[PDB]
Amino acid sequence: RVRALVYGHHGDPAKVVELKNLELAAVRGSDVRVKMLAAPINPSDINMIQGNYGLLPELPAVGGNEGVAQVVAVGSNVTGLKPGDWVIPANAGLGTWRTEAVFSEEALIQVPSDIPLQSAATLGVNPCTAYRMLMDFEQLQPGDSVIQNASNSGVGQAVIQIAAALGLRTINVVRDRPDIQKLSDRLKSLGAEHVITEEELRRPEMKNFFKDMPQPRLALNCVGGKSSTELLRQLARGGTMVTYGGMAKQPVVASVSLLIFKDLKLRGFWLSQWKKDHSPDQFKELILTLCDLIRRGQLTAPACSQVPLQDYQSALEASMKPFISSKQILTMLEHHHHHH
Amino acid sequence: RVRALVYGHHGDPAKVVELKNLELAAVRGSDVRVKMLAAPINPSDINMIQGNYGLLPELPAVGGNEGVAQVVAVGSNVTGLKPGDWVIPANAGLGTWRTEAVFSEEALIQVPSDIPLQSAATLGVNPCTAYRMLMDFEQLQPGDSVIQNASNSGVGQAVIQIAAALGLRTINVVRDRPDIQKLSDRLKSLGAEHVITEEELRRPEMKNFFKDMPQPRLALNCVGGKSSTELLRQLARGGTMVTYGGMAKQPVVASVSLLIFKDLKLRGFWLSQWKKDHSPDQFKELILTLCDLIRRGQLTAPACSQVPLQDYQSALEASMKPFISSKQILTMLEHHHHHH
Ligand SMILES: [Cl-]
Ligand SMILES: [Cl-]
Ligand SMILES: [Cl-]
Ligand SMILES: [Cl-]
Ligand SMILES: [Cl-]
Ligand SMILES: [Cl-]
Ligand SMILES: [Cl-]
Repeated sequence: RVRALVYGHHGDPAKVVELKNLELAAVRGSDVRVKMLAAPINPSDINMIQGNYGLLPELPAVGGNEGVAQVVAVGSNVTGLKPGDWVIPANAGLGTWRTEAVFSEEALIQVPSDIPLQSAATLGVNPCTAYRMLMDFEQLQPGDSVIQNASNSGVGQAVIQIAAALGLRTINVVRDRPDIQKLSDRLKSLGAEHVITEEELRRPEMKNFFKDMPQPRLALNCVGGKSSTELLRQLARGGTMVTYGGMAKQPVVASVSLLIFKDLKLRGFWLSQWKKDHSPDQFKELILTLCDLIRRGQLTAPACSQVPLQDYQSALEASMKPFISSKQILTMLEHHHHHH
Repeated sequence: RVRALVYGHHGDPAKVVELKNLELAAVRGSDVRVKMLAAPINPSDINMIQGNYGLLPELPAVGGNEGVAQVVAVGSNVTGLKPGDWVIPANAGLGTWRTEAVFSEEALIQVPSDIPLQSAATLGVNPCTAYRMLMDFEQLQPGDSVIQNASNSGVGQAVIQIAAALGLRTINVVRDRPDIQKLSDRLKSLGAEHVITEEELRRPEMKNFFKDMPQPRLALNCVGGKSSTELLRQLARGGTMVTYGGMAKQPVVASVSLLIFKDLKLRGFWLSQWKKDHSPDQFKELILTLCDLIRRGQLTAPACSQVPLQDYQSALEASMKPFISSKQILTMLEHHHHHH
């Protein structure tokens, strides 16, 4: 009776993902039966399906790496999860775009159920990525600056909020658009100090434009090409640019002068590798940290369009969009307002 | 009575460098009068004159940053240099392409005069750069591998020798040429384990071609563009590519997959900054290290064309060449064999 979004081959998700009926496994001693409640469509999910990603589950595969589920049944040896608990995947690759599944308890992390459901559904990827990038590369103190691009993305909005919660001052690059003023005010209300366009970023002058803030030692990039070079250019001598997303045909470009004379560092960050390298308990501590930020009103989930699993086609469609209408989240529960 | 190579404006060294007659300063309390013996033409010297470099001495300026000189006279307060001592600049910017000069003793580092003159003349830049890059980024142990490009360059040959002296195993990329076999044997006799072309490097297969050696954790780059990407591709997960030279129009290009999934690091190295950041004593210790490698027969100076200061025009000409005939060194002493 399980309904799932399964791809049999790599390609355009719009074309290769289909809604199939699977049957449930048996609940072994250390297994957990879950009912998925919600699961976002994230760039990494799209890349997995397209076949350009560092982790590519065996085909045919279930789409999605992130989501929150409710524990329904547990195996005879399990003492640390109970019916009713909320859980999220311990790492990528699990396949979250479905109604029900049976997972080893070690594959799951309990999340408090007092936070909003949509927050739990999106806690495990974007906020974790943001927090990790802010902590793991440069030691930042209150008053220090951070610059990033794609600032309106899931990670970008989480960086704004978490950076603000850390007392950091953000310069947030976005793409040029007609409703820039509205976007700017919105990001500022999440805590952004300044919001600038890629066009502004490219100006020679702009490097020393915001006189009343320190040069950033950390830059967060997911765009690449010339844009990534312009982000680099904004760094203080010895600073680091961390790349956490992008495209195959838009490599990161670093001028020889910036590497040599400005002693800049280029790094990557991959949350799945972090999770692989660390214990479930260490990931749980990160989750609890973020849960506290949520309860303290220091982190809130972005604007989301809830789409029933059945209408997944339109949800995929929307997340492909260059200027993404609004984040898409697949929901397996009926809400107070029906969505046809 | 001083003869010097002086540029009044930035441009093609072939065009903007001229041989002028200067007069000597007075020897103050902490000053030293030196007679230059030899000075190489290095890429950094060319970049200074072209006006694309991180350090650009005030114009009109004397060409050259490297050389060895003999101390002739010293100021009344100097107790640590004596007539007859060999000296080299403590850092870049000094102006070494001339017959005589007066320098603050703090601007100079004594070098033992038991090593060959041409070695002393070239010790301060290329071997230092090689050694520093091998030590300062990845902790390499005997048996570990290093990959580099422009392996036939001054730095490249020094890396081969110093890496060999450290018990490291080198993969040495060079440009495709008709006399590749000869070049390969030559680099192997300096200690290179393998010598491959840029063409070979670009082959997908070649990444796991040398079965009997470990993947390198360190890559040394001075080429940029696609070549730099192909060098990166050879690194072990978590490895570092250090860039120490290149051109403005050939930035380093790093694919998103390599940064993210392979967790590669890109860095720069600038010897002048190292020297600025460290004490003269720390630079002297590096020099003594390299002097020991020389006396131990573990480091030898590359093949050099000695050119009198007067014939500097042809020396500049030769060092511009894409495939540099052979390294050019300006000499201020007559040798056993006259050079018209
Ligand atoms: Cl952007
Ligand atoms: Cl602003
Ligand atoms: Cl680093
Ligand atoms: Cl993940
Ligand atoms: Cl090469
Ligand atoms: Cl070989
Ligand atoms: Cl130097």
